[PDB]
Amino acid sequence: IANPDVSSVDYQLMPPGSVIVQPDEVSAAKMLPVSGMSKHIGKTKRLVEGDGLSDYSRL
Amino acid sequence: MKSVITTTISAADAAGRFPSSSDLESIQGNIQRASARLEAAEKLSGNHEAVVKEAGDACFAKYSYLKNSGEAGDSQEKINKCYRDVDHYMRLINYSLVVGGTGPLDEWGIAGSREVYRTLNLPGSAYIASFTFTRDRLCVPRDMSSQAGVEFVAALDYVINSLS
Amino acid sequence: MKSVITTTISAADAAGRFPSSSDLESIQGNIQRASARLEAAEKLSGNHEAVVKEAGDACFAKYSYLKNSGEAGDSQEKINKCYRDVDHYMRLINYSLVVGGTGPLDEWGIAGSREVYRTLNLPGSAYIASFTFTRDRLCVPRDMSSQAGVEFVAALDYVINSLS
Amino acid sequence: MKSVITTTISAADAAGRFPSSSDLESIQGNIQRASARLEAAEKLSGNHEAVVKEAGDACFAKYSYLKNSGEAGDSQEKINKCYRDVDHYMRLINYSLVVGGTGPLDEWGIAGSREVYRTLNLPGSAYIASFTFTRDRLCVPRDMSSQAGVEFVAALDYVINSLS
Amino acid sequence: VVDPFQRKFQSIGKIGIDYSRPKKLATYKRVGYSVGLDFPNAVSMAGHYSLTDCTRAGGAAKILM
Amino acid sequence: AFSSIDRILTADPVAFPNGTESVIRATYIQVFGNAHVMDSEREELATAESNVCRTGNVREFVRAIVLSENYKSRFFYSVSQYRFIELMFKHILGRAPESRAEYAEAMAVYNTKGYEPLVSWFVDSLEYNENFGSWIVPYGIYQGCYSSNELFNRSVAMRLAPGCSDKGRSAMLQYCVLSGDSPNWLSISKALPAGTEKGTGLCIGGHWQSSQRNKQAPVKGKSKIPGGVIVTE
Amino acid sequence: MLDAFSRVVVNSDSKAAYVGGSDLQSLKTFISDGNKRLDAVNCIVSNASCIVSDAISGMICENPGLIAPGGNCYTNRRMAACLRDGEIILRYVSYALLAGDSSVLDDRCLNGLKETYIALGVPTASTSRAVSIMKAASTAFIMNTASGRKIEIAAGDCQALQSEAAAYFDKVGSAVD
Amino acid sequence: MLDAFSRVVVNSDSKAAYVGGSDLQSLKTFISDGNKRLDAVNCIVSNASCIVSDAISGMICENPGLIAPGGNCYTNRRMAACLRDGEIILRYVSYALLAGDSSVLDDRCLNGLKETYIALGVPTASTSRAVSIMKAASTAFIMNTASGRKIEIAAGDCQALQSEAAAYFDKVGSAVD
Amino acid sequence: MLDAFSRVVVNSDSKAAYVGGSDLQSLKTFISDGNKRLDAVNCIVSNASCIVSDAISGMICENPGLIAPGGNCYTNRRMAACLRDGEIILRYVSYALLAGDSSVLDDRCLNGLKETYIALGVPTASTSRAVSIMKAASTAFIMNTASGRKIEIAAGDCQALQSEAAAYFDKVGSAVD
Ligand SMILES: C=CC1=C(C)[C@@H](Cc2[nH]c(/C=C3N=C(/C=C4\NC(=O)[C@H](C)[C@H]4CC)C(C)=C\3CCC(=O)O)c(CCC(=O)O)c2C)NC1=O
Ligand SMILES: C=CC1=C(C)[C@@H](Cc2[nH]c(/C=C3N=C(/C=C4\NC(=O)[C@H](C)[C@H]4CC)C(C)=C\3CCC(=O)O)c(CCC(=O)O)c2C)NC1=O
Ligand SMILES: C=CC1=C(C)[C@@H](Cc2[nH]c(/C=C3N=C(/C=C4\NC(=O)[C@H](C)[C@H]4CC)C(C)=C\3CCC(=O)O)c(CCC(=O)O)c2C)NC1=O
Ligand SMILES: C=CC1=C(C)[C@@H](Cc2[nH]c(/C=C3N=C(/C=C4\NC(=O)[C@H](C)[C@H]4CC)C(C)=C\3CCC(=O)O)c(CCC(=O)O)c2C)NC1=O
Ligand SMILES: C=CC1=C(C)[C@@H](Cc2[nH]c(/C=C3N=C(/C=C4\NC(=O)[C@H](C)[C@H]4CC)C(C)=C\3CCC(=O)O)c(CCC(=O)O)c2C)NC1=O
Ligand SMILES: C=CC1=C(C)[C@@H](Cc2[nH]c(/C=C3N=C(/C=C4\NC(=O)[C@H](C)[C@H]4CC)C(C)=C\3CCC(=O)O)c(CCC(=O)O)c2C)NC1=O
Ligand SMILES: C=CC1=C(C)[C@@H](Cc2[nH]c(/C=C3N=C(/C=C4\NC(=O)[C@H](C)[C@H]4CC)C(C)=C\3CCC(=O)O)c(CCC(=O)O)c2C)NC1=O
Ligand SMILES: C=CC1=C(C)[C@@H](Cc2[nH]c(/C=C3N=C(/C=C4\NC(=O)[C@H](C)[C@H]4CC)C(C)=C\3CCC(=O)O)c(CCC(=O)O)c2C)NC1=O
Ligand SMILES: C=CC1=C(C)[C@@H](Cc2[nH]c(/C=C3N=C(/C=C4\NC(=O)[C@H](C)[C@H]4CC)C(C)=C\3CCC(=O)O)c(CCC(=O)O)c2C)NC1=O
Ligand SMILES: C=CC1=C(C)[C@@H](Cc2[nH]c(/C=C3N=C(/C=C4\NC(=O)[C@H](C)[C@H]4CC)C(C)=C\3CCC(=O)O)c(CCC(=O)O)c2C)NC1=O
Ligand SMILES: C=CC1=C(C)[C@@H](Cc2[nH]c(/C=C3N=C(/C=C4\NC(=O)[C@H](C)[C@H]4CC)C(C)=C\3CCC(=O)O)c(CCC(=O)O)c2C)NC1=O
Ligand SMILES: CCC1=C(C)[C@@H](CC2=N/C(=C\c3[nH]c(C[C@@H]4NC(=O)C(C)=C4CC)c(C)c3CCC(=O)O)C(CCC(=O)O)=C2C)NC1=O
Ligand SMILES: CCC1=C(C)[C@@H](CC2=N/C(=C\c3[nH]c(C[C@@H]4NC(=O)C(C)=C4CC)c(C)c3CCC(=O)O)C(CCC(=O)O)=C2C)NC1=O
Ligand SMILES: CCC1=C(C)[C@@H](CC2=N/C(=C\c3[nH]c(C[C@@H]4NC(=O)C(C)=C4CC)c(C)c3CCC(=O)O)C(CCC(=O)O)=C2C)NC1=O
Repeated sequence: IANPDVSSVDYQLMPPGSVIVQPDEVSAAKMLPVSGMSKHIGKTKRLVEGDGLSDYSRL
Repeated sequence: MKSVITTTISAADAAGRFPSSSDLESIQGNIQRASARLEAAEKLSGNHEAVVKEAGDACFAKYSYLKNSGEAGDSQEKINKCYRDVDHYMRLINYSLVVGGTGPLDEWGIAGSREVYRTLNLPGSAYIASFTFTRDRLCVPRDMSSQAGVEFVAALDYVINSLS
Repeated sequence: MKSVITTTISAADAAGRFPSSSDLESIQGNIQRASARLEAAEKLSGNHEAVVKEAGDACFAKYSYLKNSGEAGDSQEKINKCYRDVDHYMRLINYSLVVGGTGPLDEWGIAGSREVYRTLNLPGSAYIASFTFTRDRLCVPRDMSSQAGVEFVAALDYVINSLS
Repeated sequence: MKSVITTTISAADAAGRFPSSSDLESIQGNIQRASARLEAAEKLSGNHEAVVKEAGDACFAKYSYLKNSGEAGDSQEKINKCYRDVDHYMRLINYSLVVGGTGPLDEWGIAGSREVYRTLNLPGSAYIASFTFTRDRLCVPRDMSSQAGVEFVAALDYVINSLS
Repeated sequence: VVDPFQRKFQSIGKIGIDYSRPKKLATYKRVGYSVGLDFPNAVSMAGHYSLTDCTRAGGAAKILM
Repeated sequence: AFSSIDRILTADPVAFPNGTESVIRATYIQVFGNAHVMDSEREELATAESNVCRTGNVREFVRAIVLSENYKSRFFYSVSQYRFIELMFKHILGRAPESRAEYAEAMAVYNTKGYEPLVSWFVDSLEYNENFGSWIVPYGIYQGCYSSNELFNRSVAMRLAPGCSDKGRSAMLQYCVLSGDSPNWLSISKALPAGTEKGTGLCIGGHWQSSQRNKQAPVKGKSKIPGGVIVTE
Repeated sequence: MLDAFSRVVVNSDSKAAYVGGSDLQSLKTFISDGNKRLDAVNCIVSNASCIVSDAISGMICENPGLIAPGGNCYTNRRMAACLRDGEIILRYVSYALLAGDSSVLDDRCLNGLKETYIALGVPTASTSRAVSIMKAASTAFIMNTASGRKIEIAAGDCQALQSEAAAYFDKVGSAVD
Repeated sequence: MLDAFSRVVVNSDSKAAYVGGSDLQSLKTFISDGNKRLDAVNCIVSNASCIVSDAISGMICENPGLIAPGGNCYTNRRMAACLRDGEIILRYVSYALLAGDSSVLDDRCLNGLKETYIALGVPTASTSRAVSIMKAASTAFIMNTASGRKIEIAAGDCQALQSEAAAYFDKVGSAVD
Repeated sequence: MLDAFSRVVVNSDSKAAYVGGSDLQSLKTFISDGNKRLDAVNCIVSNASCIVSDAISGMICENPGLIAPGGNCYTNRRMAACLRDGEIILRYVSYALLAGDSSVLDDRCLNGLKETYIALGVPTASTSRAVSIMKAASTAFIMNTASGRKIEIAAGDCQALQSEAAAYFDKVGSAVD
């Protein structure tokens, strides 16, 4: 669920270097195949193989 | 999809006339400048991934506020849509370099982009920051060639002048 | 007056768009084929008198009936109108070679010629006889050059196909 | 070949009796609905060419991927086989329309079709696109008698429900 | 609505309000603003300009006149 | 109004200020359909050609053509009034009637007065002035966000596919105007420009046929609340 | 309206990728072929009226029922529309030779032609015969093997290009049938 | 619409003679200059929106009565039409640089502009000021001496061509006044 | 639009021959029929609005469901369009009496009328009733046997022409049904 309600991280107050942005795949063709299933875009990312289990039960 | 061929065919067709020597001189010029355009298209198809990566990285390097509150790229997903969009723009620059007119770039990329961009709150200045970064990352003798490099600059400048 | 320049400027103007790279490639081809066209125009301006004289001489050499009864050139005056008309057509071939489209030849010579010719009982086949005589009297390396010679043939062929 | 009279003759024959008054009432209904069937047959034999032309044109209007590459209809010959097949189909609708049962349409067109369209990589959905175009586009009051239009639509629906 | 004559005589309005599609200069030079004159009282002012014209509406020259 | 196909696919408007011969020819093809005029008819229209070589009132050109016997002969003498009114819409405006009321308006302006008042009624429409004015040749317009959807369907269906020539064909919009049913999807589909993916709707198949929209069919609608579904009828 | 270039680009757009090496190699052969194409279009253009004249006159003389009273060439106006249509067909074939792709010929003229000649009552077989005569005449001019005109060009093989032009005429003649 | 070529031809038509030697010699210098004109038009086109922005913004900042209430720049729609007109002026100047003759600029845009801006109440001196700013900015791009962009070209003298472009802008600014 | 003359000419054109004797003989009977046709058209024209009034009023009074609420004569605008249509029908029948051939009536009005009245929901039987009343009224005026008007003409037999006008009205009434 993890949702903060009253919450804003400014990301303009940070020092000029320390805003880093990373894209999993830097391509057009591989972010979306012709068919619907996707591992990045849409709700289709929900249906990747793996990640079905959970490791937070250690608490 | 506008090119030399479609311009002179479209014009001589609009007159209802057989294609005279003028049209033949036009396509003569197309096959003169062709080798430069195809050279820059080959090299763009060579290293497009580093081009898009450096382009988007400088795009968030300038405007950091996008990944802050954001009414912008505010997830890894939207940054993936960012680098997808830069992939599309570079792919259309490749297409316009192969056709040799601004045809596919205008009819696929530029036409009606402004309603999408003002509707989905997407700022144009970020794209302009990306393209000006790539245009400053050009080389005179090093990466492409002098003359074809100029062709590439022209195409990218068209994008900027269509967006601002 | 149609040429490469007027076609692409007229087209870019019709779109309301700045002249892109495509127009620049078209005019690039115009300045490629330019030297050939101007060579043929210089040589035509050289010996046009002999060209027109041999042309009209072969024109009456084919159709003798014009100078017989005639409902045609039936005086020395009308034969002077004959050699005047061939002077005009060679001068418009010169102009179309300099412009490098069929512009001034079409708008000055071809446009509305058919009403004049069917009104004033002038057969077109006699003109066609004259121009086919000149086109058969061409030379491959001798008088002009190979490539420019081809240019000249094209212009004159246009006249014939506009008249038949 | 199934019709009213072949069903009742074959049924009484399987019984082992003379045809009683029930078979006579059946063939009485055959000669009641006869006039509407033959009217529909007359108009179908009237304009079969335009019907098949609209059928194939809408069939490739709906589907375009048939034209490209490996898929059928790519070359002119295969598309000629396409309009020939729809010619066969409307000719079988005319035949079953004259007979008044689905007999000749079943034994000549439907029986064993599935192995053939399955084996020869022929999609049936395109055929259904053709027939549903010829089914949707007709007016009973305008081009046919009220009963005839019903008969035609019925036969064509049989084709569709037998196809896929 | 407005009579076909009357529309020719009247005026051309501003763009963003009166007409969506922008207009060629030709139509500002030719139709535009169309005022005829009173009779001229003096020897000096008579033969220079025409008087009120009928079934014709000039534009942008009548401003200067 | 985005106007998706206005400049991207459809050729540009033939404005006046270029060469006159191209304006004259393009107006022949638009005003006429692909009429394919011959020597006699062009000689017969010479005075309008003169009036338009002189001043570029292409509005007055179209008026002068539609008043002439070459246009009157074909369309007003070989062709029946239903098709006459409809073609008149197509030749002059580029577009079809959007409703039965407007078709009744044009028919009424005919029957009260005559032919010339009708022609001046098309040429003097405010809609015609905003689309074309005095200086632009008629053409088919892709506005987007039209007043009626039926305006788009009938307009495209009556703007035929390249190489039109209404001299063979018969009137497709009379039952369509009076009934309010839009034309067949195939004719609409045939007339669209290239790259519009002509008629890749028409979901047909074992499942999801839904080939003809049916007016009388009852309306159903389901929404999902955390409890379950509300169906509103 | 799509040339060679636009065909490569649109196919690479459906494939969603950049244009690539092999497609650019075939397009280098296009540019490489070059001037052969230019001079070919010059040959088909600079004889075109005469091609239309010879072809339609041959069409009538092979099938004399067209000029028979009741045929579709029986009027002066029908004959003028006939010559006009043959001129237009040769015009769009010349456009398809400049472009290198038959998208212009498919979008302009070919789409809705059989329904037009069906609507007018024009016989389709006679049109395909006239198209075939323009095909043979046109390839005979394109190889410079005309029996009345032999113009000077530098020598060079052009089988490929002649097969291309014959492909366009066979597209038209197959399209009207 | 007349280029350099059509100017030579029309002048030789009024003279009623053939083309000759000296006129073709000057036209060889036109062709001889060649690309410099090409690359010049490329420089003015590939900066053009930015030229229009800077020039009109400079026009307002020099004369703040335009943006004052009651001025002709005071509204969004007036400002939009303002930017649109500056874009058109630079467009026709670029056409006049490709053609080499100002017949296109005289026939398209310059004909009937003074009476239009008189009819609308547009101040003419402010338009001539904006044209002058486009002139200085455009020649600064054409000599590659912009303070914000210095793109790579091979070296060569281009004074003549810059004087030509300055002649077209002085034609426009003299035309509105 | 074809008169009797154009029917003879078009039939002789399909026959591909000259005009001849017998067809011109029947056309001589047409021209001698002449002033009877002229005065007949004068009789049908100079009573025409009153014919339409009486015929449509008779149509309503024979079948009072038309004026019933929900019927197709129930409104003022429906009634006006009704009278307008009856006036047009009598107009084209008068044209068919001047021409002598029903090609004008077939090409103008009759072509596409059944599908129009089907598209509007107009009952066809009531229209055929109104056409029949215009037929009987019109022939009663054409024999000068009206019970309210007896105008002066020289006497003579006109059965043929009355049968012709009845053939046109039966063409219309058979056409709507
Ligand atoms: C054929 C060419 C072609 C393009 C060029 C793109 C252009 C484009 N981008 C978006 C859409 C988008 N584009 C971006 C990209 C951005 N994220 C940012 O932080 C930057 C400002 C910017 C990258 C530089 C984002 C974030 C969205 C989604 C916007 C949103 O939903 O809020 C959309 C709407 C549809 C969608 O959501 O995908 C379109 C049409 N699409 C195309 O079809
Ligand atoms: C700008 C281009 C241009 C042309 C090409 C000519 C074409 C031309 N020729 C004539 C007119 C004429 N041209 C000829 C020529 C002919 N005599 C014959 O025996 C031959 C068939 C033929 C020469 C081959 C004659 C004889 C006349 C006069 C005809 C007459 O008055 O009967 C006229 C009418 C005006 C006149 O009388 O001069 C024109 C427009 N004029 C132009 O302005
Ligand atoms: C008596 C009824 C009767 C029929 C209904 C047909 C049905 C039929 N079609 C084909 C054969 C064929 N049918 C088609 C038709 C198609 N092309 C396409 O693009 C579309 C999917 C489809 C038209 C809508 C084609 C292309 C072939 C040849 C297939 C091939 O050889 O690859 C064959 C195999 C024999 C042959 O090659 O002709 C048969 C039996 N034949 C009959 O005797
Ligand atoms: C043997 C059986 C047989 C049929 C069932 C018809 C079916 C049919 N109808 C049309 C053609 C047509 N059919 C209609 C009919 C319609 N008008 C509308 O308002 C309604 C939607 C619909 C009546 C209910 C129209 C209007 C056309 C002409 C369409 C056009 O040209 O736009 C055509 C094309 C040829 C033509 O133009 O006539 C064909 C094959 N023809 C046949 O040979
Ligand atoms: C929107 C506003 C608006 C107006 C104010 C009118 C103004 C106007 N009136 C007429 C036209 C006319 N106006 C009148 C009126 C007159 N008869 C006389 O005896 C008097 C002097 C005067 C009434 C006081 C007449 C008679 C005509 C016709 C003139 C003619 O044809 O001779 C016309 C020309 C078109 C036409 O014939 O109708 C116009 C534009 N029209 C408009 O659209
Ligand atoms: C002191 C007295 C005095 C007059 C009486 C006028 C008379 C007059 N009218 C015109 C000029 C003109 N006058 C008219 C008028 C006409 N338009 C037509 O359709 C009708 C025939 C007619 C109105 C009844 C027109 C149209 C012009 C311009 C003519 C042209 O330029 O073609 C001119 C030339 C100068 C100009 O263009 O204005 C003069 C002197 N001027 C004067 O100073
Ligand atoms: C008066 C009412 C009225 C409407 C309701 C619309 C309906 C409409 N939409 C389009 C046209 C269009 N409509 C859409 C919309 C779609 N994009 C998708 O991804 C979805 C399936 C869908 C939104 C839910 C698109 C994409 C086009 C352009 C289609 C194309 O050119 O390929 C057109 C053709 C003209 C044009 O290109 O604009 C029309 C008439 N127009 C009107 O005048
Ligand atoms: C853009 C492409 C394009 C075409 C390809 C043509 C096609 C075409 N041809 C005609 C029309 C015609 N086409 C012909 C031609 C023929 N005469 C014959 O003897 C032969 C069978 C055939 C030549 C081979 C004739 C005779 C007509 C007139 C038919 C008639 O009116 O009876 C028409 C109807 C309009 C008209 O009458 O001109 C059209 C659209 N038009 C176009 O716009
Ligand atoms: C602007 C218009 C324009 C043209 C029309 C062409 C015309 C043209 N063709 C060639 C040159 C050539 N053209 C051909 C073509 C031919 N091969 C044959 O078998 C046939 C006879 C013929 C095609 C029908 C060949 C083979 C050459 C090379 C000749 C050689 O080097 O031997 C050349 C010399 C330069 C070169 O080698 O490319 C030129 C100017 N070029 C232009 O700029
Ligand atoms: C199709 C597009 C197209 C272009 C955009 C031009 C680009 C172009 N410019 C030059 C070449 C040149 N370009 C310039 C231009 C100038 N140098 C200056 O210092 C000034 C800043 C600027 C004024 C305009 C000069 C001076 C040369 C070299 C001299 C010359 O070749 O005339 C060349 C010669 C080849 C080379 O240098 O490698 C080419 C192809 N030509 C084209 O075909
Ligand atoms: C220019 C206008 C014009 C007309 C209107 C007619 C009028 C007219 N009708 C007749 C002559 C005639 N008109 C009729 C017509 C009639 N038959 C009857 O049964 C009805 C009463 C009536 C039709 C409604 C007949 C029958 C004759 C011949 C009378 C006779 O010879 O007895 C004559 C004498 C010359 C002739 O015999 O044709 C004239 C002048 N002629 C004209 O030139
Ligand atoms: C009596 C009614 C009649 C005609 C009209 C002709 C028409 C005609 N020309 C042909 C074919 C044809 N036509 C030409 C063109 C033509 N030839 C030239 O050399 C020049 C300069 C030409 C235009 C002026 C060529 C070049 C050919 C190819 C044959 C050849 O080598 O000459 C063919 C052969 C068709 C085929 O091969 O299938 C025919 C039928 N024939 C007739 O029976
Ligand atoms: C405070 C309100 C204000 C402005 C807004 C500017 C506007 C302005 N720019 C000028 C002129 C001008 N402007 C530019 C374009 C500009 N410079 C570049 O290097 C790049 C990349 C540009 C676009 C981003 C150039 C290239 C010049 C020519 C001068 C130069 O060499 O920089 C001039 C001089 C005009 C003249 O010479 O007559 C003015 C007034 N001035 C003002 O007072
Ligand atoms: C109460 C609802 C009602 C009506 C309304 C009338 C309408 C009517 N008029 C008729 C027929 C009819 N109507 C006229 C025209 C008419 N007569 C004239 O003399 C003049 C000047 C006329 C126009 C003013 C004529 C000339 C006839 C032919 C009969 C006759 O000789 O009068 C007929 C006979 C139709 C037939 O023969 O089949 C009818 C039904 N009848 C009704 O019941």
